[PDB]
Amino acid sequence: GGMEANKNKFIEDWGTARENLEFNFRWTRRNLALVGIFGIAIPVLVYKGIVREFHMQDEDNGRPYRKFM
Amino acid sequence: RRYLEDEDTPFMKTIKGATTGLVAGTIWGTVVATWYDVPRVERSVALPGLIRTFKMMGNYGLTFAAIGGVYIGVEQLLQNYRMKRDLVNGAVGGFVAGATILGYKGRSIKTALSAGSALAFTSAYIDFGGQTLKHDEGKEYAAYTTKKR
Amino acid sequence: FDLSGLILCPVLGSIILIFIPNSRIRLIRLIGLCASLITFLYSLVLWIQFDPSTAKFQFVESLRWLPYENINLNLGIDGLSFFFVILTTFLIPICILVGWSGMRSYGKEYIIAFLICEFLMIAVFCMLDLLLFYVFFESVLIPMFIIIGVWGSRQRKIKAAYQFFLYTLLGSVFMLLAILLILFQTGTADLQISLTTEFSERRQIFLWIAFFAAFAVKVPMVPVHIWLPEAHVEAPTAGSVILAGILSKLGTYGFLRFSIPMFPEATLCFTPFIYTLSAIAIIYTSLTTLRQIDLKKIIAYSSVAHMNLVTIGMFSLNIQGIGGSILLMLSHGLVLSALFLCVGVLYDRHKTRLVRYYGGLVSTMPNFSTIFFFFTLANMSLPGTSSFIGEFLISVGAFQRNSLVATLAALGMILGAAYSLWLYNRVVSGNLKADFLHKFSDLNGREVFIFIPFLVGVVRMGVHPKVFLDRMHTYVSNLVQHGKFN
Amino acid sequence: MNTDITASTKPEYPVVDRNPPFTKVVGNFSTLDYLRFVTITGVSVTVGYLSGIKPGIRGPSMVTGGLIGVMGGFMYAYQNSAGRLMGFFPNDDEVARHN
Amino acid sequence: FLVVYIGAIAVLFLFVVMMFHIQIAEIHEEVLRYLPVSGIIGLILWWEMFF
Amino acid sequence: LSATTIGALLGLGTQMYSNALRKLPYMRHPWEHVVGMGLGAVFVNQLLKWEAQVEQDLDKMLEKAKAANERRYI
Amino acid sequence: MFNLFLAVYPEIFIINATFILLIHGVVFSTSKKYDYPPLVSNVGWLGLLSVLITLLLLAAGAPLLTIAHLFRNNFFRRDNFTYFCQILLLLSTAGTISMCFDFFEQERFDAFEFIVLILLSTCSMLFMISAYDLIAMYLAIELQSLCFYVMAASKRKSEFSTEAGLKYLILGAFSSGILLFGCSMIYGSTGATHFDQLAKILTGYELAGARSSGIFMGILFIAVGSLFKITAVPFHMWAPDIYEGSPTPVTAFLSIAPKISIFANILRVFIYGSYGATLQQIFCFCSIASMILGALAAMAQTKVKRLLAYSSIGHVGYICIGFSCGTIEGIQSLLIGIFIYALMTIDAFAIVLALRQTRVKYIADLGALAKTNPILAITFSITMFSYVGIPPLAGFCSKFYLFFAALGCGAYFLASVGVVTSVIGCFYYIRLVKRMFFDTPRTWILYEPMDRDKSLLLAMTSSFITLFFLYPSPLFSVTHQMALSLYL
Amino acid sequence: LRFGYEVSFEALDKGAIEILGPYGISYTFRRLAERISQLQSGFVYHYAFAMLLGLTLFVTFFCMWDSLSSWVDNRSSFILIVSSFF
Amino acid sequence: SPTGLPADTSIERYVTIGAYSLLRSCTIEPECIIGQHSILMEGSLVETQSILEAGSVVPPGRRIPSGELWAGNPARFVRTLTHEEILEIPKLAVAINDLSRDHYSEFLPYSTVYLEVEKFKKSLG
Amino acid sequence: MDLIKYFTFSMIIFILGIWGILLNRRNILIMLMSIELMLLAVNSNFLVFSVSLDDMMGQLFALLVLTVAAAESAIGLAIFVITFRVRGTIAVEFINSIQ
Amino acid sequence: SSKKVSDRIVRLSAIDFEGKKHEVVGLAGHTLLKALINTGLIDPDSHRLEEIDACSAHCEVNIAQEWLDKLPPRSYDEEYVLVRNSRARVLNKHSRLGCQVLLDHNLQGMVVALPEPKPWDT
Ligand SMILES: [Fe+3]
Repeated sequence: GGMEANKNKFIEDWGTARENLEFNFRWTRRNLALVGIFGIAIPVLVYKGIVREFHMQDEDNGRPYRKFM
Repeated sequence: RRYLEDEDTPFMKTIKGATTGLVAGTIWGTVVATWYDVPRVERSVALPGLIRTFKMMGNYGLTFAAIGGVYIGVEQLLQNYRMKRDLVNGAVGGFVAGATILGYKGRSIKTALSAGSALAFTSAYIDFGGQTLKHDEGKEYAAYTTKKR
Repeated sequence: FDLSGLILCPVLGSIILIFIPNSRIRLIRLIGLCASLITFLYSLVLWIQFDPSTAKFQFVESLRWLPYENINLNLGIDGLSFFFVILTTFLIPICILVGWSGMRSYGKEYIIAFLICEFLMIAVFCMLDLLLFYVFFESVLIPMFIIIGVWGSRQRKIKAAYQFFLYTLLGSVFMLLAILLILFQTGTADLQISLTTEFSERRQIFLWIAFFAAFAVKVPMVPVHIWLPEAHVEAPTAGSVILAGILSKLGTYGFLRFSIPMFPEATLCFTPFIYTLSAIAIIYTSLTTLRQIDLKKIIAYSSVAHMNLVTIGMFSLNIQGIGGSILLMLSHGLVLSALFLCVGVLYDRHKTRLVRYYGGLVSTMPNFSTIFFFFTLANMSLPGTSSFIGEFLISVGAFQRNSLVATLAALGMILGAAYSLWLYNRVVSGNLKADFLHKFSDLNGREVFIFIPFLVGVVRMGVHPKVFLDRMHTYVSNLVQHGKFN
Repeated sequence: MNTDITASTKPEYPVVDRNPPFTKVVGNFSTLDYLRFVTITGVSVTVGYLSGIKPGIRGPSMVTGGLIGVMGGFMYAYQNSAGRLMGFFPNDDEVARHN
Repeated sequence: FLVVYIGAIAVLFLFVVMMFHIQIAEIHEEVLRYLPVSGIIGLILWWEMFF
Repeated sequence: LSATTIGALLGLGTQMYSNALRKLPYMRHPWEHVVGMGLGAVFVNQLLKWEAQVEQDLDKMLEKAKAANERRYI
Repeated sequence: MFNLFLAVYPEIFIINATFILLIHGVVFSTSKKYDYPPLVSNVGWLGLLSVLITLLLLAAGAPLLTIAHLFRNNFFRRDNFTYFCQILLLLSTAGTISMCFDFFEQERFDAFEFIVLILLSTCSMLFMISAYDLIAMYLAIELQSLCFYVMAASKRKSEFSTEAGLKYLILGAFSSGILLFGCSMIYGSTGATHFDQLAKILTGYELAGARSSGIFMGILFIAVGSLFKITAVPFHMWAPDIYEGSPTPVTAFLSIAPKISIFANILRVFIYGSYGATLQQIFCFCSIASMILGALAAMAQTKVKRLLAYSSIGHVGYICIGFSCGTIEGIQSLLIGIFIYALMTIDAFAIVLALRQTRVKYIADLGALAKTNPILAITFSITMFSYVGIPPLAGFCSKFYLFFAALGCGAYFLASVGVVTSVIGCFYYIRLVKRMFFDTPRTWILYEPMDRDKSLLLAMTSSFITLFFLYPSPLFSVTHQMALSLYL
Repeated sequence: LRFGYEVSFEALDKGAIEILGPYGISYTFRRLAERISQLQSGFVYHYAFAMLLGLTLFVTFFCMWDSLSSWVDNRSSFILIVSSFF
Repeated sequence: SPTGLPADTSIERYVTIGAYSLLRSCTIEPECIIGQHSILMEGSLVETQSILEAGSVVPPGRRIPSGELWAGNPARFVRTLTHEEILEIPKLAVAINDLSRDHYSEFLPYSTVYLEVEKFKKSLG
Repeated sequence: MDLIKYFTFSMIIFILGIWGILLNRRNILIMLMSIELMLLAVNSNFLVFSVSLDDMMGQLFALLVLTVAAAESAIGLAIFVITFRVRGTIAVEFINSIQ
Repeated sequence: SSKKVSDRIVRLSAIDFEGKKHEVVGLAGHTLLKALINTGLIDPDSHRLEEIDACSAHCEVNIAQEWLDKLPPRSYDEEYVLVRNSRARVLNKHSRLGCQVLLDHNLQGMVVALPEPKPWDT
């Protein structure tokens, strides 16, 4: 039956603006800082911590530290 | 192998790179000037067309020579500083040439980052291999010489 | 009762539908559904005759594809691919049952495309040849792209199909380079010889890098997950069901089968890399699922997070970790299919996806509310559910291997209990918005029946996962024991 | 002018004669070669008739097809007979006749 | 060469050229601009002849 | 499946594909379908026989290449 | 018929049939007794019959083509490689003739001289494939070149046809001059024209050195001429313009038939005679350029004929990677790729001629084809995916075997560039498939049904393409045998 | 909650990843394809010029390759090509 | 036509036209529904996605706006069309298309009446 | 010395045809003329090489190249005539409809 | 509120290449290309799909500067098509594609010019 939602123009515009955020990127200072912190620095720190955990396991086992990329 | 071939002291390397970049830029500028048509009002006259061609030759030669010289110089200085040659030794030199020379031409940081990344990837891509089209040496490709075993 | 027969069952129905006029929509629907159900029963009969003791591939069948160059077609199963075969064969009839009401507009091409996709899936999962496995791996690209483009809701389906095709093509092409290099090195593409042959450490690293790129295109990782939410949003509900419970599982299957045992040293070298990628993807994708406005996007990002949990559970090279990875693969296929079915039901009733319009569906759709609550619980991995079984086994393996990555993965529990609850409350709990939506209808008989097998499967695999676990311990043990000889 | 009849590939069957004359090859035509000639000529004539209906020249089209088919069928029959007589083909019957 | 090139092909070219009645400024271009590229290509070909 | 019946099925499918390609009914001119099945059967049989012959020729040429490379050694 | 001419029965029959067809067509088209009938259809049917008959002659007389080995050695040498190449060429010519029949009646193109030139050019390509000397090579190349000049400029009042004819004229004459200079340099610095003599003189000594600089230049110029003949990017600029301007049957014939003949000629002049790493390096650079610029330019095209031309350029680049490896597997891959590309091009141009009834020009014209002509939409999408290299279809077989030959080649750079280009150039095929299936244009271009001549050929080609992955052993074995028989 | 949209989605998923992914790739490939298509100017003189450059480059880089390799480097040549392509 | 537009009768795709429709110089845009006893005089156009019920007559030069339902012996607007009702026009068009396909299968390419006329000729002589 | 002078002259004629093609941008008949000059240089090279090498292949192939050049000149002037009649002018900017 | 078509009728004028004055009648919302095709001074088969991708400047019309101010300015795609598909690669600054000229009562009475027709067959 006639079950279609009563579409609101402003709600639809909000949805389209949300799904079209790729046009609004401008490499501003905030965007650059966020990319450099949460896109590079945090993954690098996580990788270093994981490698450190593996190397600590190697030291406790007495083996020779493993080789990672 | 390539290092063992010739001595090629770094200053001479840089001079040779700058000279060949200048030659290639001159050739490319001549090609571009002859490819692009003259305006309608300039069809009757020939001296303005020749002057425009010469200016394009000079511009392209100068920019290509600058790119080559900067790239080779940065690579040589990095090699001297690190006392060794690696993939990143010439990869950084390509980025500097694009960021400084091509970046100044575009008058924008984004072009410098874009052009520098493209040159750095190209320099590293060729240096990733042995700068050889074919990387297989065990294949014979031709049976000419007999062998005992 | 053979794998060749299993592969050929969709082909006969597909041909029959191709040679039937489009005006006989009732006959087309009935024949397609009958073929799908017959194939499902045939796969079940294959199940009641599976030996979980041996490590060799069970129903090996050889066909002469190329007499030279050793690229003969080998069809076989060992225990890991088997549940995926069953999952695809079960999920295909659900896709036909979904479009039952308006199938005349869809046409027979819809059922034909889904049957061809089923044929391709069974061919992929039943394969002991690397080159032919890649052939069907990239064959699955045609039907899904056509489905997304043709039966998409809006004009963004074109961009979604383009992104899907280009990403998968790039990955498959690099995999093809690696596979051809392996073929030239070994003299054959046979899986047994490829497993029993050595590779140089540099060669192992390069081949593993190519395979990882190819499979990480399929299983969404941090840089290459952005094509998946758009694909689910723009694909129809059945296409989303397939892409969520079938193709990503294909990718992780290919990765687990051809990367971990073939290149042990490379996997050990790159293990922290995938751990950090998976932890970052889980955290970031759960957090970006929290702030979403589209239902399809929410479940697609949940798919990304759970697939990254799967790939964080494989390199925990132990029985618990790998078994949990496989179990959560099956469970997430079922749960993603069910959640996308719920969202498709909502879209079919009310042609919108934004949760702003929805709210207070308890008063009008109580059966749908109960089903949605159960499947949000399954996505949340409540204890007593297959997703919980898989997630806890994965976390056990991750804690036995690397405590830091285990804790990072376990941080996903809090985030997955956040967006699931908050979405469920938005859509189902609250008061009706009569200005937006004022006509409602609860789940009908067809949809209720469609949801029945999902509930039964989830409950059976959660309460008593012994059958599924015991059907794969031998293969898991042999896979972990492949590299070593001690 | 010097002419050499030697072929690169050796015949796989006994050779009745390396360079049989044209009249001998024509006289070697068995019933199968005549069937070849007849079938080719008939195919050509039928094709010519069926294609010349639209232009309106049925007689001329059949005549042209007949010349083309006669040439092609005679060439094919001569080819088969010569290949048999030089041992390139399974010439059991004329090998027996020679023996 | 006389009979064919001088006779046949050259009377053909002459007939077609005169019958066209091509006017100036319809086929007209300054040659100074192409002098550098012509010189470079000719010098490359001459160097190859040298080698 | 036999080669003859595989070829018959292929020819029937090709004929019905051609019929459907011009918006004609699938089974228009059934005698053309019979001719198509016959042509497909003979095509598959001849293809298999010619494949066997060319495989024998390829084996012969591989043996020739092996002998030629064997003649390298002193 | 004296027994030496057993070696030339196919060519002699095709020449005599061409003469008979020309005489019949002229005498019954200049006839006032009738209404000056359009004899294009009758002459085309008779030419297709003649092509079939000479194909039968060449196929049945497999060992008889070798008769008078030393007598014909000056002009041409026939073996299994040339036998299979000529069989494929005759099949392609027959398909092109059959699929262009409906163009004649509907478009009123009623010049039987088109069919006469088809037959004469086919004989020229036969002579080229058999050719074993620097003179017969040039004669056959020039014969097909003049035939193709007349073919491209066939539509006299058409501005596009005249411009395409003039361009193809000038550029082909330039390439002929370059190839002639190369032949002259080789003759002057070698003393030899026969391929056997060139092989004997050249083997054992590399072409890159102080000695044999003239030989190197001659070989390079001949390679330049051959590369122009196959539309490599350094010399490709004619292919799109003439392919668009010339009538669609003419451009289909140009895209299908000359490729195999020129590539067999290249194999017999370069792989056998002047085999040396510098030629493979030249063709490696040409293949890189061909793939890269074909993909880049076809991404920006919006016309079906131009897109087909650039796809042909890219697939020639892939055939060039197969050549530039220059091994047994490399040559086998080259032959596999040529066969698959010829089949796919026949398929695509048959579909294009089917859509020519309503004068399809742009990619958008075939929009909403999934509704008006469903099975045609699926067929053309299958062809586009085959061009892409999707596994289940025939194009992927040639694709991965080319890449395998490149991996055993040692040319990792070449293989990586090829695969990146394969990913890049998928976009315009996908755009075509989108236009048929995904778009919902405001207005639709309804397409008239096909003719049976195109329909049967299209059905057979589509069945071969779709079901080739079930049985590629015959083609693989044949190409391997041809590559092995190139030398011994 | 802010990280879910301000960083993870807008700054990474719809930001750097997409700008350096499908969006920027699409724009760059569109402009590169347009520039390549500009080469086919429809001029017989342009086509003959392209043929002449092809022949001259082949001659210079193969026949004169001894002195050319003694002077220039492959890395430098390809870097100049890329810089010309911008 | 009275509207100076081209007067050829054009009926675009997905247009259902009832039993006793009297159409003259109409310009029916695609996806239209027209009931029986409907008359469309010269110069009339029914725009895309529109419905005219049974018995409606449009005067020459009168247009039926897109997305609307019209009725009455003089054409008059009744109510706007919801999207769900609009989407059903192609479904109706393809439904009568399927019924037409069902009707189509009963006719062989060539009639057998020539046998009857030959029998009549033989009976006469 | 004579061979050196003849080869130098032929190479200079080849380069001069190249220069004609290069300089004649808006002129097309002179481009065809430069192509014909290239053909003449090729013929002269073949003849002088035959004379120097005491081999008759150069003369044979020079005669064949003459025949081919004459035929291609006939065809080319046909194309020129039909083009000029179609567009009414020989200017290059009227022959740029395909791009 | 009779909802006739005379309100949607937009009447404009066109001078074709040889200078003959023509009267062109087209509906509002229907493009100038469609109006000219209906009038008969543009080949209907030359331009069928009213799309920028399918337009090869066969719908090009020169419009007066005092009329260019009444319709939206040329898009980048339109300018690119005009530049590429021209005798000389220049912009005429008075010509616009007939596909993108949406007729309306604001443009009613506009005078356009049809240049020399171009061939389109293959
Ligand atoms: Fe337009």
